[PDB]
Amino acid sequence: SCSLLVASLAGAFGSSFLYGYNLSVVNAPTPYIKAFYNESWERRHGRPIDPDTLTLLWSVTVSIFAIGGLVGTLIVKMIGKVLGRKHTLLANNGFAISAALLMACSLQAGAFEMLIVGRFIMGIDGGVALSVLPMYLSEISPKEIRGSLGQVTAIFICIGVFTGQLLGLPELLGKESTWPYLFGVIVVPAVVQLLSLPFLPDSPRYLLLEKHNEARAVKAFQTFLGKADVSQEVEEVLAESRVQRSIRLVSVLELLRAPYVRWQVVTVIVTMACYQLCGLNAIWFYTNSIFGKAGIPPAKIPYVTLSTGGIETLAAVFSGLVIEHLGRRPLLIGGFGLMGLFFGTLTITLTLQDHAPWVPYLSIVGILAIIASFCSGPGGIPFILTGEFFQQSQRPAAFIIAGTVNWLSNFAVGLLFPFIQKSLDTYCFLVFATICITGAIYLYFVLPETKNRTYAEISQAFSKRNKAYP
Repeated sequence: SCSLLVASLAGAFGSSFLYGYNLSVVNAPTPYIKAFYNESWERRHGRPIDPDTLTLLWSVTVSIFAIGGLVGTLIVKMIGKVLGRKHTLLANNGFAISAALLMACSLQAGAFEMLIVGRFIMGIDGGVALSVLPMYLSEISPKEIRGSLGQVTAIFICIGVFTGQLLGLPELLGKESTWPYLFGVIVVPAVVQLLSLPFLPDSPRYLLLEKHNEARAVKAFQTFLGKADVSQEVEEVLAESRVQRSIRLVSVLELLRAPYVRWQVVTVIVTMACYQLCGLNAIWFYTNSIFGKAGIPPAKIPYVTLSTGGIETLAAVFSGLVIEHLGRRPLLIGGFGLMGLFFGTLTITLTLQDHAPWVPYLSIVGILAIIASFCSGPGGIPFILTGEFFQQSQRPAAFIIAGTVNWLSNFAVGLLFPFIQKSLDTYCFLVFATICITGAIYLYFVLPETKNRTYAEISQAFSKRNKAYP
């Protein structure tokens, strides 16, 4: 199906690419903006910026993109009752172009507030992007390609971190006189998506249930599937809709107060909190800050930075092989278990850092070992667990609690990491060592095996500890 390849590639290039891109495009123009932050504050109410609030303003610039994602996730529930899937992504790109023009024109306008507002509005684009695209590919693709398409959304996030770090080199787009043109190229994925996507048909499942366009649904289904015999595919959608409309939707507040699923909710929350508080996002936001403090002499940091994002892209195509052939529960304790170990081997490298010239180069290897552990393990399991503990009437009320901690914790790593770098000095990764160790320890005792098990056995394992037998 040639029409499916263009829809999947251009759909991820405009929205899922830009989430990965804006995770890593912030690290490389870091010494330029904090020089521009001081200049704009000096060409204003005039005192030099004290060193505490320069990093506080910079941490706000880094971490307010997470608040935009938190704001953006709540918006999709409002759009979902008024707009489609293709039309949402097209309308979502209004945030992408508007925020890209705000950050790229921050230096030309001479005001640094547009950079903070620009980061927040791009976060709204990213939060909507990660809440529509996993729903978008599932409806337009057959049931036997759904599992592999979870990789594809994750794959283009990896390339965005690669591209954002690749564009941050001094050779291409990362100079002092050039740095506003780093956020200005966010327009190009938005423009490319804005042309190809509206030509493609809408999501067939949305227009079937809500728009009542069975005649249009057949034409829409045949484009993505490439087959004439579609009658079995349509009748399955109405077969799912009669069950979906019959069940009573569980509200968000009822799920927290329900004693039957008490231990499943905290299992989702702690895993999702440790998914961000493990500190992988702290690597992307401040990679040159870590390598600058890890004994590495300068003028090669932008290329060592390029290695951190490079391994994740190659490890993401190995991730599905790891998911398929080993299990689900050994990966989660194994994932944060290797993180806490290699955070310790990270900590021992910057602690001495001066006993031999090859000691700082081990701190490189200690970081790709952390990144390879993420992609193989916790990279896509918290998203796939949350839809497995909970039933169909509880899944949209479960992803929202998984959604909000996924951005509040992400905002916590973004703001607090520069401050714990200043106090702990080398030992700043020992805090992140404790989170993954506590994450692996907690999931050792609470999490049961979730591969090839029905919902009844998953609930049965929690019923031993929940004590609220149905």
